[PDB]
Amino acid sequence: DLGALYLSMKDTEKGIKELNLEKDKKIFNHCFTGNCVIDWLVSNQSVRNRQEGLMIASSLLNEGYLQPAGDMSKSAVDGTAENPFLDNPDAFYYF
Repeated sequence: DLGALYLSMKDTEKGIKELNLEKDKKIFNHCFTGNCVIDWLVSNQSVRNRQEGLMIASSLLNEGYLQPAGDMSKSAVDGTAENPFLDNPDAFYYF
């Protein structure tokens, strides 16, 4: 279930690296990168290859679990939303 796995990421250590990413006047609640979720998922029993963890994470955001951050991801979901989740460090994805 996508809801179960997502909740696992929202955990403490078992999940991703929940870290408050602050900038100027905004505090990105647990802001990370796209390639991050891929490495975490791959490190777990969910997926093995980078491709497997990439498609799984794709659904996650597609459902609205994740939240895109930056102009990169904002442009990806603008035109062709065929590929919402980006496995690049340039694209941000917080909770």
